[PDB]
Amino acid sequence: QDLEFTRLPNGLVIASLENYAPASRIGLFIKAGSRYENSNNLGTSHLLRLASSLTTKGASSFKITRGIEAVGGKLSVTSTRENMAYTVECLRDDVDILMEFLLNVTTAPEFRRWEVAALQPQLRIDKAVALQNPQAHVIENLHAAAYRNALANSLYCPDYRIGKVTPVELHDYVQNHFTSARMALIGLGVSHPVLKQVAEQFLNIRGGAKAKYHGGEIREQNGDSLVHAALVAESAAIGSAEANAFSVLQHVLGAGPHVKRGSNATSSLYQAVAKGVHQPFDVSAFNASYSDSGLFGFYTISQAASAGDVIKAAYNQVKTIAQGNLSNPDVQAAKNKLKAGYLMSVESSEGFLDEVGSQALAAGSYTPPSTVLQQIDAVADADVINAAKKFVSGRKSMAASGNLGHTPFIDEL
Amino acid sequence: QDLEFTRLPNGLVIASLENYAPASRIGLFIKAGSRYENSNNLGTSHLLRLASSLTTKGASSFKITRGIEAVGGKLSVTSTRENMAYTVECLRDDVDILMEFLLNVTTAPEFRRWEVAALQPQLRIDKAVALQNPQAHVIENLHAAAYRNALANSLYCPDYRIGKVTPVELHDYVQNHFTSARMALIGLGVSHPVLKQVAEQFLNIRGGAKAKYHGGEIREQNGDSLVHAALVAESAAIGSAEANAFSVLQHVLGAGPHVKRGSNATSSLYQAVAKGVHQPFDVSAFNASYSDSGLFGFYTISQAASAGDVIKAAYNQVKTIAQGNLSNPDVQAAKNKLKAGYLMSVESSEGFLDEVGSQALAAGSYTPPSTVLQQIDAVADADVINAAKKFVSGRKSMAASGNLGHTPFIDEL
Amino acid sequence: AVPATSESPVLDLKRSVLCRESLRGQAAGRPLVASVSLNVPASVRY
Amino acid sequence: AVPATSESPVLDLKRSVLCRESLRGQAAGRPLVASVSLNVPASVRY
Amino acid sequence: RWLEGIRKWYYNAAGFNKLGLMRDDTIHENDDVKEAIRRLPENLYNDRVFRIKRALDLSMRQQILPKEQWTKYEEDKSYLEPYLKEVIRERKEREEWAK
Repeated sequence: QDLEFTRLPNGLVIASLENYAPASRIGLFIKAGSRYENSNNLGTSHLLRLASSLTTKGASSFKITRGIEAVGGKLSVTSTRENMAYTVECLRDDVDILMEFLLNVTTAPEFRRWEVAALQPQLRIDKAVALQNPQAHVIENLHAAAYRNALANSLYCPDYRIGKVTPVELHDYVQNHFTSARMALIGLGVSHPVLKQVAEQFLNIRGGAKAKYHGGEIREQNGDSLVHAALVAESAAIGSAEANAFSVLQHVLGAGPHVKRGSNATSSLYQAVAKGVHQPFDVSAFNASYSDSGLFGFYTISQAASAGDVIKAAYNQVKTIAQGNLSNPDVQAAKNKLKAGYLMSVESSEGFLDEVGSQALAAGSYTPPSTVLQQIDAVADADVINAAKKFVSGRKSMAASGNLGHTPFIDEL
Repeated sequence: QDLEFTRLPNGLVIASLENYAPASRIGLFIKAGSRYENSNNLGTSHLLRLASSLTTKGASSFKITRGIEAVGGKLSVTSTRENMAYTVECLRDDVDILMEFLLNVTTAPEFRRWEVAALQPQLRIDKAVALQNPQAHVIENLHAAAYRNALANSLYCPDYRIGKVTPVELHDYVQNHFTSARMALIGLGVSHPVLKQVAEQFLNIRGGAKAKYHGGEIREQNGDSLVHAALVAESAAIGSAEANAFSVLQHVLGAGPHVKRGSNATSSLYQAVAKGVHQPFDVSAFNASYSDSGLFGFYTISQAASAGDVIKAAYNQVKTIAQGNLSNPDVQAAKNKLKAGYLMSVESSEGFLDEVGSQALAAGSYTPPSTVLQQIDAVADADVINAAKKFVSGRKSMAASGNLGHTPFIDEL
Repeated sequence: AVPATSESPVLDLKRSVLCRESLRGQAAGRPLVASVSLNVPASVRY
Repeated sequence: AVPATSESPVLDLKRSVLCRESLRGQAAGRPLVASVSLNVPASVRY
Repeated sequence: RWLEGIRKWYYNAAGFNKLGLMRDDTIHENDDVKEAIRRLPENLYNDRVFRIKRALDLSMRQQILPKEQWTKYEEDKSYLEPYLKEVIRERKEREEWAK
């Protein structure tokens, strides 16, 4: 069985593979990520992510919870910087029950004053939890450092706005962003014709700047014995061919582990850093890629005293790749990793749904896995060296968290 | 009556004017400001400032409070980035009682584990209060942006360190910084010979890097309808002749108000900004000057939407002063302000003590007011234009707090 | 339906790292993702 | 001995500004100073 | 319709209007009403608070307002209805679901 695809005259995408599995995943993907906040409504999308299961027009707050739980189902809301994704799972017989709830949640939420206000403390709980990961500190700062406006926005609501996201703001955000022109309705274990008909009858809702890279640095001084740090330069927009080159460069340098408790013998960065410094550490290439822009670099985790040595060692490794020290066996291995990584990411029906929806928003239609692998192979050794060269000469953005006494500045590097 | 002066072989300065007033102020000035913290003991000097009146060797925590209050006295601790100043006031008959307490507080504090721990929450109270002033946010950020290390330190203890400043750290800070080579003992309404003898017998205590300017920017997004903002470049070290030029330039541009509810007709900046934008605002030249370095620029307070216009208007005004648009009547008026401002600052016996002690640390001895005025007059029109030129072409540091949607970046200016 | 890989508490001291072998995997390689749910515990991604 | 120019509370909403005439004086012109005492309320300076 | 004559009579006989109360101020606070009150916007709540304060103060003195100040029958808005109706409608849904 293979995927079906429709783009309606109103802009909306329907894509669905009927695979006759017992479970059915449906996802409504919306261009409504953190990037579409401005300085007046910061953290609105964060509250909105928490806010499904508040009362809707066709269903109460109570009914959304009880009705979904009744059939053993799940309703999740997932945000990137660029998209929001509302996902429902269940046993196939109850899809149109979950669908009714999903439509209510996305197309007619009431955002009642007392309910919206009751939800305010949840912003602090959710944020507090997320910011237990030091990766969350650094990546959120990194973007804030790297951009002037859209992508600079954090996924988590700024402290000052907690308790202050209004019902109006939630209504405005939905009314302005949750529209046919910005929506893709994706599904598994459900027929395409019935999805199309739902999208025509219940998801026909009428419509409602570019990310400026800056280059800055943000430094969280906090006295941990470990220093998390990330250094990136402007990369390439997703959809462009150059982006593929960065993805290969990421895997040349080393993009996370393959063996449990392993020493990463093929990772160019890990070995470059491990040559100089033997104490506990981790280093990885970082590659974000967006509609407008992208960030490529590396992330270090090092001892406080060794942060200087680790970052410089990692940066030096990219410089020699940019200078031209790069053989086919490396670029072949890197491709094999990325090729395997992609097919493995669409291996689960969860990740597959995410890629179908993800593509449908950022691009016109579905690119099959076989065509993607061919496009990875299309990256020549020269393209990888150019990506590295771009990084070396590019205006830098940096972020760190830890005891930064020996963490250098951008202009110290 | 005129001032007396002594510098002992051990480095320590004694200066005292016996003026036969009924009140007597004594100040022990120590090179122990926030700058002498490193990344491991941040906020130690803040706790140390809160920590006088904890138990000493010769007097209990109880006795310091009761004994001083008994004679209607006062004990204050004042910190800049470079110095700490321990000051006692009383009626003349009780000077040697307050002196005994002052010596105990500074030369032998016990910093008992239970007392030091009990004091920890006071860091949050004191900080919280101070940070009610938005000037405190911006100036503390401005320095953190402008410097790599010493002067970058905030006077208020970073959140992560509150509850974590140890007794050892307090002992270390005192032992390493509270020394004869770093101390000046200043006084009014007390004889010089008896001060000298106290300093020889009780203040003979044996001894125990340079500020790198960086140029950065820090942006507090907080949704106020007003935006506080400061933009500075590296100035000149206090003690150097160039510093005097900046002080004159400050008063040419406009350094705060002279008339109540007045429109500041002689302030170059205020009129430059008021030409373009008429809604509520304030603008002033900012001039800090330190042993190693200095910051010169301006501070704006503007409506959120008008922040761009106000900062650019203010910056433009300095550019025309740097280009050469500056007459004698302006430079004469500016000198008259600064000359008057200085003599008025030493008008109170509080401010006089502060200048005697302040000079004694940063320089060798006391410069009389008449010599200072002559040095202000020594600033030529050309020196003012050079200071302005230095600011325009200098690497910039910026800080802001507010709804920064229309506040530009450094590289937008 | 299924509980997450990790139960989340606020105000709970965090798990330590003392070696290379436990610290690898942690260096972030792709941008953040955030999920909240009805059934599954909230968690952020690289 | 003498009480300060302003009594300081924590958790107390701050005083508003609605005009030019009350807002002037506020733009910082010199570096911060911090005093704490036994008798006088803590206050920071430009 | 035809009983509107009696409704208007009863209103004045009942006489809560003489204390400057609206009908919904006189509702006995059960669990639903508590929730309805809790959901009122700042303006409607503070009015309620004052009207009652005023009535209680009058009751304390065993006095009434001037006749001009009495709540007119026609001007008695049913301010609590939309909140209370929904509070009840909600609970009945939970009570249904529980069976």
